[PDB]
Amino acid sequence: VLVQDLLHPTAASEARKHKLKTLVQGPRSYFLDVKCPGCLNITTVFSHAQTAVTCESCSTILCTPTGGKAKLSEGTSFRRK
Amino acid sequence: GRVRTKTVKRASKALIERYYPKLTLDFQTNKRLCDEIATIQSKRLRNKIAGYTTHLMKRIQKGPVRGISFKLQEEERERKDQYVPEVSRSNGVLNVDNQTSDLVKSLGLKLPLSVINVSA
Amino acid sequence: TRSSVLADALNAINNAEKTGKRQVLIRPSSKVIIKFLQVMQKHGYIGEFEYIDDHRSGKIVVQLNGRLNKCGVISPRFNVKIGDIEKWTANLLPARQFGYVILTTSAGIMDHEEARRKHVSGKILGFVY
Amino acid sequence: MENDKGQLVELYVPRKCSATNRIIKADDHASVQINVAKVDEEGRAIPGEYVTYALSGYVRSRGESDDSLNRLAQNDGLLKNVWSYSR
Amino acid sequence: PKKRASNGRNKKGRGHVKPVRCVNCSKSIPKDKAIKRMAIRNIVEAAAVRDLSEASVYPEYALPKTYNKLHYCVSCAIHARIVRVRSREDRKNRAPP
Amino acid sequence: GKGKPRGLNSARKLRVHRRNNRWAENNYKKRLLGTAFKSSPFGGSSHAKGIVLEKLGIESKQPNSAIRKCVRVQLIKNGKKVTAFVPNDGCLNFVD
Amino acid sequence: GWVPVTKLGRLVKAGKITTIEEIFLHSLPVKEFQIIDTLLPGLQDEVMNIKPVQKQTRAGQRTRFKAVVVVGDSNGHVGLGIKTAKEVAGAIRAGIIIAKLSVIPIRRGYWGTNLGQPHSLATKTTGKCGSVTVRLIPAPRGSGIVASPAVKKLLQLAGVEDVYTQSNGKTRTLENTLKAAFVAIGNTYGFLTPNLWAEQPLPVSPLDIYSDEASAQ
Amino acid sequence: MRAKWRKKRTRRLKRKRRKVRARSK
Amino acid sequence: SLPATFDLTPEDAQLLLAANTHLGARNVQVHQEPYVFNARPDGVHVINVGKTWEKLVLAARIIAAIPNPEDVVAISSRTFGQRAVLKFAAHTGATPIAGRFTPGSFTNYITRSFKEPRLVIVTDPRSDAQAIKEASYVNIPVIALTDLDSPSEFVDVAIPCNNRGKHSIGLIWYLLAREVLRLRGALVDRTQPWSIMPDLYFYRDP
RNA sequence: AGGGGAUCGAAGAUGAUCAGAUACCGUCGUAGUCUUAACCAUAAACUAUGCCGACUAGGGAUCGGGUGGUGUUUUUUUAAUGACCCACUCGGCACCUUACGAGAAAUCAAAGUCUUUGGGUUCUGGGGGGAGUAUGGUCGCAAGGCUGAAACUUAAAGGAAUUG
Ligand SMILES: [Mg+2]
Ligand SMILES: [Mg+2]
Ligand SMILES: [Mg+2]
Ligand SMILES: [Mg+2]
Ligand SMILES: [Mg+2]
Ligand SMILES: [Mg+2]
Ligand SMILES: [Mg+2]
Ligand SMILES: [Mg+2]
Ligand SMILES: [Mg+2]
Ligand SMILES: [Mg+2]
Ligand SMILES: [Mg+2]
Ligand SMILES: [Mg+2]
Ligand SMILES: [Mg+2]
Ligand SMILES: [Mg+2]
Ligand SMILES: [Mg+2]
Ligand SMILES: [Mg+2]
Ligand SMILES: [Mg+2]
Ligand SMILES: [Mg+2]
Ligand SMILES: [Zn+2]
Ligand SMILES: [Zn+2]
Repeated sequence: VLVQDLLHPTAASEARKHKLKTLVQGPRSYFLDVKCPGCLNITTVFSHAQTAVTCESCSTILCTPTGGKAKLSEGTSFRRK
Repeated sequence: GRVRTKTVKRASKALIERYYPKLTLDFQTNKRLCDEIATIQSKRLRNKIAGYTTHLMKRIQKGPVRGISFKLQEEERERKDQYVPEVSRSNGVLNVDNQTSDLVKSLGLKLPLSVINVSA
Repeated sequence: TRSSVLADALNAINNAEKTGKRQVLIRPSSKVIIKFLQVMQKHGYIGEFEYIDDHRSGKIVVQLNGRLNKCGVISPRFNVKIGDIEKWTANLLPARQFGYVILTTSAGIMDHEEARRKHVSGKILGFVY
Repeated sequence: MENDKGQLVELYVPRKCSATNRIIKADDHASVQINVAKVDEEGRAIPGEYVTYALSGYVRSRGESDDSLNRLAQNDGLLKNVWSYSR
Repeated sequence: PKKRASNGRNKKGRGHVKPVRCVNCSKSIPKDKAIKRMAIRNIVEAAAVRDLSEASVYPEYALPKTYNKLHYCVSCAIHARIVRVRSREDRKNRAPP
Repeated sequence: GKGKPRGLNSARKLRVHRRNNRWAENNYKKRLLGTAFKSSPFGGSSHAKGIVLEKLGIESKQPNSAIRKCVRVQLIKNGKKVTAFVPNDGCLNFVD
Repeated sequence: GWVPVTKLGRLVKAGKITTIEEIFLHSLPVKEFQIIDTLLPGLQDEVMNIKPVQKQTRAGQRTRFKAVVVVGDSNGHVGLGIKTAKEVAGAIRAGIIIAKLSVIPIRRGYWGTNLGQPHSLATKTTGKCGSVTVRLIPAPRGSGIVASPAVKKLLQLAGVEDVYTQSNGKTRTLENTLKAAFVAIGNTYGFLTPNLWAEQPLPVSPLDIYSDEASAQ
Repeated sequence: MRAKWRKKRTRRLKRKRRKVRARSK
Repeated sequence: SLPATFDLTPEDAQLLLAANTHLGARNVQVHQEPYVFNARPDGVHVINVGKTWEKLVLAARIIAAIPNPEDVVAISSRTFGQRAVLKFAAHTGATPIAGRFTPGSFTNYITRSFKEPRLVIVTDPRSDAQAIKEASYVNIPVIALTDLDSPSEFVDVAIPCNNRGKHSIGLIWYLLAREVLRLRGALVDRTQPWSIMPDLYFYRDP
C-alpha cells in the first residue's frame, strides 16, 4: 500500500485475480488430449466443452458440458497442452 | 448517613500523602497530630478529619488504597520484585507446527524439531 | 460509456497523489495521454512511467513523486486565439511564476509557455501544478 | 524563494515528509521525526548522531507510518528484508 | 427529519411487501414492519402442572405447549409491548433480549 | 458533471435554456411582459399628475396605531384611480 | 515572574530558541503564551467583533459574550482568537491569549517579476469555514487589500500588502468568515510551489540538542 | 386546513364554476 | 548500516517460540500486515519472527536514541503488560505508565499525570488507544507491539507480536530492555544470555 | 358492460358516548371488494436522492455462478453423487467501523475525487402567498389528467442542529 510495483506484481496474488483484472489480460482455460483405452489415438478437447465432445471413430461419448469446465466421461486420461 | 464530605476526605489524603512517616492507626494521637502539622478552625471538623485519615491509615496497612501514592509504595514494590527459578529448556524440545518449522528452515538454523498437525 | 480517455487517467493520477500514493495504473492509454504525461515529466511533476502492452489500447504505470498539486483536463477542448491563452492561465493557474496550461496545437502538443515561444495557438487540453 | 538581487527572502523553508514529500507545516501537530541511532562496533549506539526521517501527519493518520518506515529504513540499508516492493 | 435509515422498518429491494392485520387492533401494516413476537407458552401454567399430573391418567403424560406468532401495529406495539422508546443511540441497537 | 451539456456544440441548447429560465426572474418577466405599461397606474413614468376626489383617513397597520391621512386621486393622463399619501405634519390641510 | 511548565516553555526563557520559525520548522505545539510574547513582542491586539449569545438554564438565562480578536505584527505572524465569557473584558482577556497561541506563519510573495521584498502572495489560497469560503487572489503592487473591513484588517496585521479577495457564503456571520480568512492565509505554507522542490537536509529537534537545558527538576 | 381537504376544497369549487359557466354557453 | 552479528540467533529463536510470539491473530488481520508468514490451517496466521526481531532491533535503535532515557515512555493498561512495562522501565531510564492511563496527560499541563516525552512505547494499541491518540495531538513518535489485528494508525514501527496472553508480551519487553542495554549501554559483548530471567517480565497470579 | 357477490365494508340508518357528537366505539348494510371486455393514468408511485463511464478505504455476513482441495459428513468396496467446510473470483440484496473527503447540519462509500471550480447526457428550481388558481389548448363517459399565467399582497416563510 502507498508504495509498490504495479509492474512486477507477485505471480501469486496475480494468480488469484479475475481473468480480466490481471496485468495483461488473457484466459485461464486449457486444452487436453483424451483417451478411452479402446482406442490408440487421441482427440483434443477444450477444457470448457459447451458441446459434449464425441470421440474420433466410436460414437462413445468423451465428456459432458457444465457451468464451466467439462466432466470427462469416466474412464479417461489426459495431459494439458 | 455518615458519608464523609469531600473537604474531609480531601484533606486526609494529602495528610497521608506526606505524614506516613508519622501518625498511626490510632485516632487519639493522629488527632493530636493534626493540630501540630495542619491548621483548621474546628474541633468538630478536625476530629472529623483525623478519624477518617485514621481509617485511611488502617486500611493501607493491608494493601494500597487509591489516590494516596506516597511513592514508598512504588519503591517497596520495586525491590519486592522477583520470582522464577524454572524458566520455559525442558523438557524435550521446542514443539512446532509445520509452517513454524518451515519458517525456521526458511531463515534460521539449528532447531530442535518436534512437529505435529491440526484439524477442522 | 467511457468518454474522455485523458480525463480518467488524469483524475487517477490526482487521486493517487492525493491518497499519498507514489504509483498509478492507468488504462486505456493513448497518443494524447502519453504526449500529455510526457509534458508533466518534462517539468518535474511526475517521475517516469511505462507503457505496458496489453494487446488492446494500453496500460500505463506512472511513477509520481509528490511535487504535484493538481492535474486537470478541460473537457470541451475549447479554441484559444493566442490572445486568450493568457486569459486561460490567469483563470486557473495558482501564480504567474510557475505551473502550466498545456494545450493542443497544429504545431504540436505543448505547454503555453512553449506555445508562447513558438507563437502558435489552437485547442486547449488541460493543466499541471 | 529568492529575490531580485540574490538575498534569500521569505523566512522558514519548511520540512517535508519522506514517503510523500508534502510540506509539513506549522499546525500539523500529528507529524513526526524518528531518529534512528547510528551504532558502531559491538552494540554501542553513538549518541548525538542519527539517520533521521519525518513522517507527515496525513501519512500516519492513514496508518501508513509503519509500512513506509520499513521501506524507507530498509533502502537506507538498516532493515534487511522485512519489505518487498512487489505484492 | 429522518430518524431511521432502515426507515420505518426493514425493506431494501422490495418496493412492496404486503400487509398483515394487527393482532391487537386489526390495523393493517406491512409484514416487514410487523414487529413480531413468538408466543410459545405452556398450555397449563404455573401452579396447575401439579394438579395436572395429579388428577390425571398416564405417567407425567407429555404436556405440549401452544405456539402462535403475534403481529403488532406499533401504536399497539408501543402502547404496551416490545418498544419502550430508546435513546438516539440505543435506538440503533438491534440486539433482542 | 451535473446538469448542463458540456459539449462544444451545445451552444443552442444552452442559450435556449437561459431564455427559458430568465422567466423565473421577476425583474425580467416584468420587463418583457410590459407589466409597466399594461397594469400600474403610472404609465411607465416616474410621476403622474392627477386630481383629488376625497380626503381619506387610513388606520395604519399593526403593531402601529394611527390615522394616516391620504388622498383618492383620479389620474389625468390615464383615468385610473389611486389612493396616495400626504407626508409631514399638517399638509392634508393644504389639499382640498 | 514567569515560571514555565512544558519543556518548550523552558528552552524559550532560557534563551535557547530565538525565533518561532524553529517552532514552525519543527511544528512544535505551543502551549504557554509568554513563549510567543518573548518570541514576538511586536504584537498588538485587535478586537474585531463582539456579540452576545444566550443559553436557557433549568434555573437561569445565561448571556455570556463572544469576543473575537486578531493579534499579529505586520511581518507574517497572525492569530485569530475567539472566546465567550461572562464579562466582555474577560472575554477579550482570554481570546488575546488564545489568539497569541494560535499564531501561525504566512508565506508571502510576488505577483509578477522578482524585485525586492514580497508585496503579495505565493498563490491563490482558499480557506473555507462553515459556509464562508474566502479566496485570496495575489494582486499586483499598490492594489492594496481588496477585502471587507474586517478581513482587510486581518491581513494588514498579517503583514500582507497586495492581495485580491472573492468570498462566498453567508459573510454577514463574521465569526465564520475570519475563521476562513485565517485558514486561507494559514494555507500559504501548504503549497508546494516549485522553488520549494529542493531537498533541505532535514533539521534536528531543539528538544534533543538542548535536552539537558530543558527537562523538569 | 389539511392539505388533502384543501385540494378537495378547491376541486369542488371548480366543478361548480364549471356548472355556472355552462349555463352561459 | 548493518551491524554484523545482530542477526536473529537460535538462543533467541528458542526464546520467542516458547512464548509463542509467532502466533499472530486469527481470521482477524489488518490489511497493513505483511509481517505474516504463511497461513497455518485451523485459521492461525504464523508470524515471520525474523522480521519480529529486526523491528525489535530498530525499536531499540530508537529508544536508545533519545538524549534523556527518562522521557522515553512505557505504557500498558493490559494486565499482561503492567508487570512487563514496569520492569522494562526499571532497567532503562524510561518512565512507566501501567494501570489506567488518564486522558489529558499530554495535552493539559494543568494535570499531575502530565508527561511530555519524546517517544511513546505501547503494548496493545487497542486498549492503550488513548495514548496513541493523544500522542498524535502533539508530534510524539510511537513504538508499539502489534498483533495481526492491531490498528496501526498513528503508530510508527510495529513489533509484530502476540497480545493473546502468556509470555509473548513479557518476552518482547525483556528483549527491548536487552538490546537497549546492549545498545550504547552498560552490558556486554557476544551471546551473553543476560543475567536477567525473561520469566521476570510476566503477568502475575491469581 | 356481463358475471360474482363469502368476507369486509365510503354512503345511509341505527345503539351509546358528548354540552354538542353529523364522528371516534357498537349494529345493520348499499356501492365497493373478486373476474371478464373496455376506460381512467393518478399515490409519501420514496431511497423524498436520474442514467452511462472512471477513480478514492477497512470488516465480517449473505444470494447466484465459477474455480481451487491426498477438506469433513453420506458406506458399499473405494469411489460417483449430493449436502456441508475453507480459500479465492465475478456479479446481487444489505449491514458493520472508519472519515483521506463532503455537508448549514442531520448524516453521506457517495451526498467523496468543487474558488486547486470542466468525463458524457437528460430533467427540474430561482423569497413567501396569491395557486396549481384563472385563461386557451388537449385527453377523458365522468371524475378528472397534462399544459398553465397575472393583478394583488407580503418581510418573511423555510432547513438542520442547541438550549429551555
Ligand atoms: Mg419529526
Ligand atoms: Mg410503492
Ligand atoms: Mg414556475
Ligand atoms: Mg374609496
Ligand atoms: Mg391619451
Ligand atoms: Mg458588526
Ligand atoms: Mg340554459
Ligand atoms: Mg358484496
Ligand atoms: Mg353515518
Ligand atoms: Mg345519535
Ligand atoms: Mg353523516
Ligand atoms: Mg405526481
Ligand atoms: Mg419510504
Ligand atoms: Mg467495500
Ligand atoms: Mg468443488
Ligand atoms: Mg394565512
Ligand atoms: Mg414588521
Ligand atoms: Mg426541526
Ligand atoms: Zn472413444
Ligand atoms: Zn394495533
